[PDB]
Amino acid sequence: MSAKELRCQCVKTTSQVRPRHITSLEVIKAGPHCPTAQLIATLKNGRKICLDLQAPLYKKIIKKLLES
Amino acid sequence: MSAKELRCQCVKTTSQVRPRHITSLEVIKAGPHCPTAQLIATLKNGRKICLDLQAPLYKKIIKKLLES
Amino acid sequence: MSAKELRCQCVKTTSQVRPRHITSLEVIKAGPHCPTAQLIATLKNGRKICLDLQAPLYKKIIKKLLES
Amino acid sequence: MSAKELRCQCVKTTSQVRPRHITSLEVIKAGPHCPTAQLIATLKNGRKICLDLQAPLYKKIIKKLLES
Repeated sequence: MSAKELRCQCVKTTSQVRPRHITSLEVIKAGPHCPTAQLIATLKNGRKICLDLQAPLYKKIIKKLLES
Repeated sequence: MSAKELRCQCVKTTSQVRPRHITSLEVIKAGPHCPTAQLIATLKNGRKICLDLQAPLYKKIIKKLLES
Repeated sequence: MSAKELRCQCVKTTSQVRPRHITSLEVIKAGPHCPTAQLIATLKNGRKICLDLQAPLYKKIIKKLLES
Repeated sequence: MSAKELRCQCVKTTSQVRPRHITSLEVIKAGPHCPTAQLIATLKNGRKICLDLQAPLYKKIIKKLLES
């Protein structure tokens, strides 16, 4: 009914990183081990941080991808 | 050829698939081998099709991920 | 020695899952946030667990991918 | 039991790239759209090429990931 916690280190949001030289990002919804919305990303230096979906921060990312 | 046809496997858009029962999707911008905007996706049956970014089709996907 | 617990959900090994109806699997080396060897995986039910690289468990996976 | 016109993101093998400063690589078996073994990869410059599974080329990659 209302699962909580399980296997998602991307809890809350890793917005500590800033959007700009991004390359690609994944977006998984709240699955089983992840009852919360989970979004991970990837930079130009093939590494992956993670952002949220209910914030204008990642909207600057997708918006930066629509620009082209 | 002035940014056109390089090594991208999903040209135009693979909208032949319908939204819902999805799991996660990739969002890559127009890189080098892919001068065009490229977006891939993933379904419940761990497979991957691909959609576009300038259309309301994938907007139904992200919107389906925000409703939660 | 290099870094200590930064961004790795696959600590030790998630071998609780058994190999068989797999689809694809990732394998990242020990980066910065992940000084430990880290590899994730994907099943038929588009989900992702994670295994190790110094064990015969994932070798049954790659071996199952070579048989074809 | 059916193999006709499908969509492999990488036919044959993109060995044109050399192994060395890699970051992570995908390993998907012969799915439906891809009845052939399909393996993709990722470099330090977050990009993705693709290699094979029945060759010692990618074995140098996994071997380089085990050395650690």
